[PDB]
Amino acid sequence: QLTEEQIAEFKEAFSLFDKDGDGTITTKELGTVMRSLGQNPTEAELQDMINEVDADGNGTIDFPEFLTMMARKMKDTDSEEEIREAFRVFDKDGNGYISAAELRHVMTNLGEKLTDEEVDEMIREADIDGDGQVNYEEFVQM
Amino acid sequence: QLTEEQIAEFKEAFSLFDKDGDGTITTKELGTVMRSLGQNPTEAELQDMINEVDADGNGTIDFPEFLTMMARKMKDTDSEEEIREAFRVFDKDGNGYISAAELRHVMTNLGEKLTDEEVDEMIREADIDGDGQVNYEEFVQM
Amino acid sequence: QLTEEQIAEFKEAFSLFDKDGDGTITTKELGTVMRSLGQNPTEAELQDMINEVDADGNGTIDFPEFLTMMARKMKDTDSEEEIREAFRVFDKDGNGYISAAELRHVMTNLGEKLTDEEVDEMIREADIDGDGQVNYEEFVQM
Amino acid sequence: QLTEEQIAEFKEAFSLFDKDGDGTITTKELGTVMRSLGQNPTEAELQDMINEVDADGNGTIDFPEFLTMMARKMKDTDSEEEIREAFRVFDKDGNGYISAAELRHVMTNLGEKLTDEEVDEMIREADIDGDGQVNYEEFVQM
Amino acid sequence: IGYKLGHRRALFEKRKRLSDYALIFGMFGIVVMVIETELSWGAYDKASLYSLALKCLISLSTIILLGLIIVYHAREIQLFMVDNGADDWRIAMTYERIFFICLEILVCAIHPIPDVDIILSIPMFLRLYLIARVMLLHSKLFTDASSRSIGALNKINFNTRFVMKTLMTICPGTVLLVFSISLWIIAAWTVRACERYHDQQDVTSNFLGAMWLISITFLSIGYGDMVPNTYCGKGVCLLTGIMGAGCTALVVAVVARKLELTKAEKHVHNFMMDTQLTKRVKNAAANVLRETWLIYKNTKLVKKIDHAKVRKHQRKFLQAIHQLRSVKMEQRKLNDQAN
Amino acid sequence: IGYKLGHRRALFEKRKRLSDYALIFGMFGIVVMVIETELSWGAYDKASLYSLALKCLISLSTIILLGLIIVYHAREIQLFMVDNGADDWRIAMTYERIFFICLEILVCAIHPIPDVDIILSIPMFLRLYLIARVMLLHSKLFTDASSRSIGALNKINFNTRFVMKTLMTICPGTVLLVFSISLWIIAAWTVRACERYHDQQDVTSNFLGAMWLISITFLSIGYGDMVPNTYCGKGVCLLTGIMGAGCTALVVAVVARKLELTKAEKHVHNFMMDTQLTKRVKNAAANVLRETWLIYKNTKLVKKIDHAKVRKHQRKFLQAIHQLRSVKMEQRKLNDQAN
Amino acid sequence: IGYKLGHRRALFEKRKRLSDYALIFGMFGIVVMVIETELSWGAYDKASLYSLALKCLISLSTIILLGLIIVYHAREIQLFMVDNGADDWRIAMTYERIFFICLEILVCAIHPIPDVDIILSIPMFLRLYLIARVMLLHSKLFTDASSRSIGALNKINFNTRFVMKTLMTICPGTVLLVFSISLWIIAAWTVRACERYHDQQDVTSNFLGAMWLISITFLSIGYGDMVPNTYCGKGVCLLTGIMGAGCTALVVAVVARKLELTKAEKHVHNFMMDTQLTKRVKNAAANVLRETWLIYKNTKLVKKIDHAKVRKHQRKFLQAIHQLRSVKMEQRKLNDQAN
Amino acid sequence: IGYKLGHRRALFEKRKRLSDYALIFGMFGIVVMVIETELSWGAYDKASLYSLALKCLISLSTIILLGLIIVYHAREIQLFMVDNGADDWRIAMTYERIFFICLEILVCAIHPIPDVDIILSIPMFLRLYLIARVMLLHSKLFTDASSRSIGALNKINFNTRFVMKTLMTICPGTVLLVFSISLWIIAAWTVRACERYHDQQDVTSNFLGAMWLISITFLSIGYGDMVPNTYCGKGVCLLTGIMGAGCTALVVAVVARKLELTKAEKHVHNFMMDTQLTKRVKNAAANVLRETWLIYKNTKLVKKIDHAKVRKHQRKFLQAIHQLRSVKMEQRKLNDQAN
Ligand SMILES: [Ca+2]
Ligand SMILES: [Ca+2]
Ligand SMILES: [Ca+2]
Ligand SMILES: [Ca+2]
Ligand SMILES: [Ca+2]
Ligand SMILES: [Ca+2]
Ligand SMILES: [Ca+2]
Ligand SMILES: [Ca+2]
Ligand SMILES: [K+]
Ligand SMILES: [K+]
Ligand SMILES: [K+]
Ligand SMILES: [K+]
Repeated sequence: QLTEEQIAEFKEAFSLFDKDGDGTITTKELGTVMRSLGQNPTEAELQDMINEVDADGNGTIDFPEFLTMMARKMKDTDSEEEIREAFRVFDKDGNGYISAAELRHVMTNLGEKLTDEEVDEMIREADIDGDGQVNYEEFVQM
Repeated sequence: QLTEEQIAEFKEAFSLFDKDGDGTITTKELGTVMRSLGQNPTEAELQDMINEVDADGNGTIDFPEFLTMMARKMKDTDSEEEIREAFRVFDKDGNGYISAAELRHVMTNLGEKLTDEEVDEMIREADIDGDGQVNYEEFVQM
Repeated sequence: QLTEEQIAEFKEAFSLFDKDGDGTITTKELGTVMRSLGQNPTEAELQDMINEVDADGNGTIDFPEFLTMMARKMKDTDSEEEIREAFRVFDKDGNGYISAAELRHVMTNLGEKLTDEEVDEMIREADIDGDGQVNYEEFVQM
Repeated sequence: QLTEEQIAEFKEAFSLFDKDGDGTITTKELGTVMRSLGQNPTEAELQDMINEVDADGNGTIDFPEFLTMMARKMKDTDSEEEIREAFRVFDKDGNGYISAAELRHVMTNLGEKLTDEEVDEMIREADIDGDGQVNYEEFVQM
Repeated sequence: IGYKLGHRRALFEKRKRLSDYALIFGMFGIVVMVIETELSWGAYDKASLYSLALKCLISLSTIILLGLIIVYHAREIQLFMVDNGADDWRIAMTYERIFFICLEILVCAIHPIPDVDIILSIPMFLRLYLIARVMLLHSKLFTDASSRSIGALNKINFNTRFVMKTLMTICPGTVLLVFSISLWIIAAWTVRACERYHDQQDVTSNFLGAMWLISITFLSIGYGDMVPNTYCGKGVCLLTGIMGAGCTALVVAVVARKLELTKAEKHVHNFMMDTQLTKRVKNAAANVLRETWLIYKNTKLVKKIDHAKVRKHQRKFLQAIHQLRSVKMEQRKLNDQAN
Repeated sequence: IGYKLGHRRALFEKRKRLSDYALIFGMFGIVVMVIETELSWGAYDKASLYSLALKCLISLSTIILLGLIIVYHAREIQLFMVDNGADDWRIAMTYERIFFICLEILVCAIHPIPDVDIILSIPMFLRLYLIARVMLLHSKLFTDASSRSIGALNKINFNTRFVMKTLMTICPGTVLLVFSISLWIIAAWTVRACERYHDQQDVTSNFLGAMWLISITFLSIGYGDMVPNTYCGKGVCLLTGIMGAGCTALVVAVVARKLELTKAEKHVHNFMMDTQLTKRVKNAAANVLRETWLIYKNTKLVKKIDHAKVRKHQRKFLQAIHQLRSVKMEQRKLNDQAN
Repeated sequence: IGYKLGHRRALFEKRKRLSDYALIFGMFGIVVMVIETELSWGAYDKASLYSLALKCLISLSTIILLGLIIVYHAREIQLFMVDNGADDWRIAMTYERIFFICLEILVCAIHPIPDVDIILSIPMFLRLYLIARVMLLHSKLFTDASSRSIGALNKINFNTRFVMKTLMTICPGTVLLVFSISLWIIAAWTVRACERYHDQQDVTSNFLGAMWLISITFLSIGYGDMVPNTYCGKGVCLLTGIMGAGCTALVVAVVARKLELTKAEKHVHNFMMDTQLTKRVKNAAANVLRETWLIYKNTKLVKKIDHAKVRKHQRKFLQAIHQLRSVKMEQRKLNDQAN
Repeated sequence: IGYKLGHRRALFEKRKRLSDYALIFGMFGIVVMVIETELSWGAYDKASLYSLALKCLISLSTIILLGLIIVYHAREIQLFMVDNGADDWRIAMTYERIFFICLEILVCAIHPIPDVDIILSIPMFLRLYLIARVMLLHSKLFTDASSRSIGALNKINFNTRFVMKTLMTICPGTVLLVFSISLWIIAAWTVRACERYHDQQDVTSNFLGAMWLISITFLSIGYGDMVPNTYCGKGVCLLTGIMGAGCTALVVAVVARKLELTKAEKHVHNFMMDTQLTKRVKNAAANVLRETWLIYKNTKLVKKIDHAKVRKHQRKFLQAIHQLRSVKMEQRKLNDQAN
């Protein structure tokens, strides 16, 4: 259980993300925090990055909601980064219900290939989204 | 005081700020000088700096009005502008209200360790006005 | 003579020029390709460079049409387009149809120098049909 | 004078900023040749520089006028342009009407500051332009 | 939260002290070896009890260190299992990892066994890599929360090299002075320890006489009065001459950049140079004007004018003309430093 | 079309393979000479059949090399015909080409004939230019079709120097650590091959005694204990100083070029420093305020005015005044690094 | 007000001359020691009255210096009291100040007492810090009003290092030449003062034979002959190698940077090169056109043309083509870079 | 007009030939002095008529040089009177001018009068300043008419500094290679001439024995086998060390700038590196997807699955995870370096 001699660090870390006295994390505050480290993202990208922590949909992040993202501390292993970046590379911008017909082409032409009948089992494993229309879902395997 | 052999230096120093013939210095001269140096200050900052020195409010500073500023020589260890500068860090929304909660927090949470009474007596005393909303005038006892 | 074990570099080069597969290699793709490397040209120059090879006149260069341009392989020291560059250097206004301007002086006073009476023999071919100057045409002998 | 073997140099020097060879130089060509070197003076400054080259006032300069301007041709560092350059430091707002007090102040306060017989002697030999104004014309005696 | 974070920080903290308890018990061995060798070089022989006790204290402090290393590696594997979802200790064993572990044990297992007592003692100056493991753990950049909060946006890596680069950048000069004055007393004991178990006497077998050769070899001078004879000195001279032919340029660059220039205070100096003699062209202008008036005054008046009074003023008039151009050159050149 | 490209590719492949087959039969001729010389230097004499057999293998294997060079040049002329479109082999022979061909044959025709056996042996370290021809044909930059259409809009020439100045940029450091250690065993065999035909002993007649002189001459130290005597050593010690007084100034530049330390992490470091002790202005202000209040509370609100209890606080106030300015100076100075 | 500023200026002026009267009576004590030592080194002995007189003048003139130092410090304290509102000779004595005041008297109190007469005489080359105190007082930057009304808008402090780093900038080269040629006759008298009390001869007891060692050690050459054999030379050589292995990397930068050119005087050169052979492409174009016409005129027009008159033109038509591209490459380079 | 310019050009042309006729009759003296000294050293003595003839040809040919210098100065004065309106030979003789004229005559009027013959001979290597006067007259920049029109709007002065600073820039490297190899045979004859006049027979009495010392002193190596003994070699070694400890740092910059490329050439390389292996993100993604599908297909299906076939694929999955991040780091770094 966390104690009071190791919670001020997290409190001040949260304070860096909220200059004013409100307890709500705003997209404007993230915009101000960014654009000073070097990179300037689109406000749509800000919404995309900010809705990945929000749970109640209010558009603001509380300290308990921010702590579950602070939990993944500095080790840079596994996590939900690669499992989404691989899909983003494979898919297109806003692909959503991708055709997935070229899945065999992507698996064979690029990188090591599997058996011709092996990809049929992988294709048949996407029955969650009806028939076809492969999305970021069905990734509950990992 | 100093004879005419030590007044030409001050005369040319004064003429440095005032290019034109008239012995009146205004916002334009300070703006030109400070922009030539390199910094880019707000016009309101220039108005505040001008209002700091003038004693009649005419908006122009004369040579007798400038001798009191020129009296501030190099004198590295000085105790005139530092007391004024060590107030913006505790400015209360520009007005400089300096509320009791803000003052107590500033005196206790950060700085030098002291007892609760030894850190709250000044706030309890309030020897500036006594009505509340302490302005910048509390430094009169100096 | 070509074989499938070696026809992949041309295909990947074509994919490099044409991002998406739709059969169009028009100004849109070449503009981005050139601007990626710098040296931003005028769109009129893009049209001039894109009509340098064409058979149907549609403004689209197909893979068979692109292969005759890819045939200009290494050992760049050749006799192709150097004549075009020389004519562009020695071009006047928009067509250079003037009566030789100072061609006699150029032939008899530049480099190794030529004969004074040889200018008439050189201009004897002319435009053949009497249409000003060669205009980069009538260069079958050249 | 110099034979034709020493006139092609001057001809090509004239053609350097003549370009089209229309026989007349315009402020457009002067701007084209001047902005290339880096300096960007006002077109009014171009008119001022082009005024003191011709006597007809046609606004264009022929070859003889350019030749008599170039007659300096190095090692001509004398009272030709310095005598005029050492006049803007005491120019009466570009009007050529310097007051006697201003002239006396410039002679006495700044410079050698000669004796009274040589400083107050500005009234001597000041009978040139006895109307009251002192323009650039009195340098004819020099 | 409970088994999330919390326990993780606790395991990290209990791992941290294992790399710190292996520094005392690693430097104690080196200290005892140095003391024992320096005492035995000209004193009690092997039969004395000192050569039996001080040569077993090292053999014990070299067993405790390799006892601690295994536990530290076990804690690292436990952190790997906690951080990355797994429940087997065989998953996290790659060829590289096991090779590095065996190499570490081999390097830390060298110690004289209670002649060859110098051969097995020279390579004990290899436990000096533990300072890196101590330093990468005793740093707030790698041990904080605000650091990771503001550094996760840019996916940088906090290796054992990023900390070193930051320490070089923010505190230069001193990190080179310590490195260049803590290497003399490591590479100058080695030369005498190598030449004393061999052809003796000379002058390299005397401390403060072997700090002269290393100081004139580190520095690229060389004299030739003292040259090593055995292969140990002949091999360490060009290893102290390589690290020192590219370490005397970094410090020179730092000296050149340190307090020999500034950025925001040069504007004041430029303004001062502008208001100085570069704006005293009025002097030359007045000189020219008064000279050209006086020439006319004394050539067209005063009855008959002597040639000397005219030619003196005319010569000084030609003197006072190029001075104006010379000052105007600097006046125009000063504007090139304001870009 | 297809034929006009496939035929050219086939000719290119043949040219490449002939160029590659001349490296084995050129580097086999520099091994047998070394083995034969360093064997005969104190072993089986000329009467032994070895001194004839091994000296005949080199003179035999030097025939295949200059038989291959002519055919490779013939393939080059054929490719010139194909690319340009001429029907005469007399046309494509400029003075420069015919001079270079005979120069190449002369350089590659030097070999000992089955004393002068060192004079005709030292210049055989000249067939090392064939590495350039081998390397410029195995590079995908010069051998591809993707990097020939987009690489032609800039009319860049892919000669034998562009590849070298690209392999000096994308893989630096290693191209110097190979060049600095493949030249020692070329310029240290030469010294002992030159100082044995005329002189003898002189310390520098052993390989490990001649890799010391070159190492302290390459490095700009110089000692003076061993210096060459013949002109061969006295010239190679200078050709190893010229190449090496400007090669140690490149590796230092390369190793210091890592002072850039990226640009996406210096922003994070600057943010860390901004949130660090450069935000103790609050602490300094609190100190100033409390030390101002205490003086009044101690002198006016006390029955007895104690000098020792007021001057202490006042001098500490003077101490606290300048800390605020000293920290605001760094606060202002940190901003220009963000410009 | 007027009285305050005038009194402050008067106090400053009467404080200025104390550090100037402490320079004459400090540099007079370094001349008499040199004269007395280099006279007694082979002349009138201790029994002579000279060794009692000239050794007493120094011990007398060392009283005035430490008498003036106290008064100068008292003037500084008076200025501090006038500046900061306080009426007490105490308070202003901070812990650092009371130590820096005593260190100066300790350093300036060293003098031979009327062998150890060299031990107590070598460290008298420490009163050379007074030059800095004089120079920071005889600078118009620190003593004016324009560069205090306009120099305070950037909050810059005119300490004793800003003046030095400004003199190094506005007058470089000379500040290094004076420093590097006024140190030889300070570090070459020390060597012969150290090597005569213990050793003798060795051509290191002659001044012109000791300005050779420092010159070939400062430059980092070293020869091997004439090397010091005592602990004083063996240390001063190192202290003149360190200061000199990083002082020859600054003057080289200055000589390479000494105003090669600027934009104003390079735009003209760029225009010159643009109008020069970078614009003779007309020559190559005319060559190509004349050649391609002559080919036809000599092939078709001739009733029976020969090969020697048709390929002679072609083999230089191939020469006249790549020249155009070779000049256009330079044209593109000039038009792209060095604008 | 035409006359006012044609006459000036006529005087310029008839003046430029005097500084050219003063070069042959200046270098002929040096050649004859060298030949006469080298002949007299060990051959026909003073009694031979050669020592009276060749020592008189120099004394005769030194008359024409100082006769031509006066006429050249007269032409300069005539030009200075033509261009500026004045008619007097007394005006324009400033203090500097007459001093420079007498200094020139003094320097150019030293020759061995027909021992002291080596004292009065080594300062004859001072007529080498005439090369500058010839070069500033045979330059198109200072003599053409295309300049002075584009070169006058920038007020640039065409003195003897601008030509040198342009020749150092447009043709670097060669201006140092013809300066560092034309100084050896000037500074190595001087040492020989200085040490053959002191009855010395050291090793450095042969030319090839004195081109070794200068080559290992110019180069900052030093051995100590041969060191000069007189006060001439001691000092010319110093003046060849000073000029040469700051001349080897100027050619390294040039070679480093030549071992690089331009932006229009690096754009293609950046594009190639972008399209190269840094596009294996697709490969890594396919590898990760294949591995994560095999894990499920192997552990859930096929009756009962052994642990080995699961842990192998999971370990390879952990291997494949971090390659994607490692290549994304290079992607970001390349994007940052692209601008
Ligand atoms: Ca908020
Ligand atoms: Ca929420
Ligand atoms: Ca005004
Ligand atoms: Ca006022
Ligand atoms: Ca397309
Ligand atoms: Ca088409
Ligand atoms: Ca025109
Ligand atoms: Ca006109
Ligand atoms: K060196
Ligand atoms: K050296
Ligand atoms: K040496
Ligand atoms: K040596």
